Amino acid sequence: CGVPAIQPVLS
Amino acid sequence: CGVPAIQPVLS
Amino acid sequence: IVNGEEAVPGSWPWQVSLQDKTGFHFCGGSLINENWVVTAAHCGVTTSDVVVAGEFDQGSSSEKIQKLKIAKVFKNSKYNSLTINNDITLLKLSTAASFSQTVSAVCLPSASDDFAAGTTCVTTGWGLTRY
Amino acid sequence: IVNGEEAVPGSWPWQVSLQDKTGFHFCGGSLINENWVVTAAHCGVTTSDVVVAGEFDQGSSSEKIQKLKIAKVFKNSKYNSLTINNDITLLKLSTAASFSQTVSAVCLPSASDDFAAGTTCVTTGWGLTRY
Amino acid sequence: ANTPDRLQQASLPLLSNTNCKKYWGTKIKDAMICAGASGVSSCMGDSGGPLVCKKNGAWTLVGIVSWGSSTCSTSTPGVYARVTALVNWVQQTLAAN
Amino acid sequence: ANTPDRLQQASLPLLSNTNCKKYWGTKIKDAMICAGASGVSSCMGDSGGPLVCKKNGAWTLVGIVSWGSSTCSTSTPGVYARVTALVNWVQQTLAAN
Amino acid sequence: RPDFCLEPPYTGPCAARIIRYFYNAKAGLCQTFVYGGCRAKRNNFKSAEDCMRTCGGA
Amino acid sequence: RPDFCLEPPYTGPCAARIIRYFYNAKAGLCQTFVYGGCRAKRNNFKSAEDCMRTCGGA
Repeated sequence: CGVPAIQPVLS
Repeated sequence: CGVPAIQPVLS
Repeated sequence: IVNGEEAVPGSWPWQVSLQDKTGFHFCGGSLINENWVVTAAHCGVTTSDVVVAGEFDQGSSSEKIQKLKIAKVFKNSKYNSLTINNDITLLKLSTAASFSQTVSAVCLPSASDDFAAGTTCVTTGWGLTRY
Repeated sequence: IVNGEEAVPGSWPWQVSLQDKTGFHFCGGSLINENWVVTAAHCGVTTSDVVVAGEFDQGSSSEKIQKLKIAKVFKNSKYNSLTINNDITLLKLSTAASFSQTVSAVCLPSASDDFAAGTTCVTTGWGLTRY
Repeated sequence: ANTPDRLQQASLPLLSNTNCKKYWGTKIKDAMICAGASGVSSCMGDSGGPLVCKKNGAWTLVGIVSWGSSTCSTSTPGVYARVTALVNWVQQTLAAN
Repeated sequence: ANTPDRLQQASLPLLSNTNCKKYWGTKIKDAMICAGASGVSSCMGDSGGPLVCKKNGAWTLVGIVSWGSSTCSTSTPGVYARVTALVNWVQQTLAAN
Repeated sequence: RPDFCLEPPYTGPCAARIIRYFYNAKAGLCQTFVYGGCRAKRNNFKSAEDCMRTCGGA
Repeated sequence: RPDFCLEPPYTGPCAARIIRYFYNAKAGLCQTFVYGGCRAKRNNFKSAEDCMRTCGGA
């Protein structure tokens, strides 16, 4: 859980 | 028919 | 009616209000006898709608009105929903109106009757007074 | 979210859209495993609503999503509809979500976890960007 | 806006088909009759109600409110279902039911 | 007036209960947690979605979007259901169903 | 009709996007609006029919 | 969605007062309006559900 396969990008 | 018991009043 | 005036209460005793089951007024109509109302075909009346007779002030809860169920709707089969020609429907009431000081019928013409251009006539209703 | 920014597509794969039967989005939620979504009690979800998983662009008719029926709604019986306290509901899916690159679960904390004031966290959703 | 609570009335003249067609042209069909363009107008909520004229002391249904200006202009003809063209159908419907 | 088509995100800080109560006072109850007042705001359509924080590298559900400013002001605290106060209920419900 | 029928629609503090109906006395009928999900006022109905039965004509 | 979903509601020339639904693309949902009873345009529905199934998201 809690580990996205596509990483988020946050400014 | 066509004769109202309360007569209409029209300007 | 835009730029009309308030009627004397009860003085147009054939005028009915066609309402949905919550009491919302969507069209007028005219009693032509104790069991029948004439109205427009485009009003789209169904047997779930009701005929309210004897009304003057739709905002008065205490007025003595007759709410009449509709047994059957007879839309003129020649009503043309593109040109609006033949715009007439008859409503057969499931219970007769009780005629009285404020509820009674309008007369119907003969098919050959002439009503001359320029004749002063009258129309009535609860439509908008300002668009 | 006001003054947020567009997410990288698929990068919040537990984020679901709760929609009515016509496709209207009314709330978000989070997958916690293949069979269960957590959301707010005040969202008022029923078994007529649907969980949409895998979505990014709700205006893209061609995006590949999972439209999942809800078998049972578990509103926390302590939800206080006056104070809004205990604002949580669980949705049990009638068919499991199929986990993938764009669909997977968020972790849940332990009841004793401390998340310190000032921690930078993230929230996501399709709510208004301007009130 | 909203409709008046209290029933309204207006006096207005019947128009010849020729004068009515001066505004509406070929939209005027054989079971329509025009009235007004005289400073009053039927408007939303009036449909299906009466247009009555006197005939020998009694009010007689000559038109049924039907259609007109889409802003209820008082200087254009209102159009009504022409009862004389439709009353044979009325009587036949009553007799069969 | 209408929602964005595409999923949005915002970073924002958790607030202490004391600092959250400086604005919301006694409306802040024991299963609520505050975050934001930092130039972003949850708003209509976000409810029920996540507020996540990292725990040992994994994103963990700390809040559920719940309520806040009724114009979604970005300078007041957003209020979220506090998942640590509710997760025993979550686990019990799963275990029984 | 009840005076609560004359009040403007109330979205409230919660952040949902729930379609509800309110009576609009200037127009004379019920209209949709978006409700936030909590703290509803009384001019807030789940169907147009409920709304018109309760507030019609106010 | 169909472009007719983006057109303003059309009351038309007839003089009835009939409650119908139209999709309001600025708001993102269907709203009531008063229809005159003839010459309906296509963004004109007898229920909110019909309207949202046909135009929702336009």
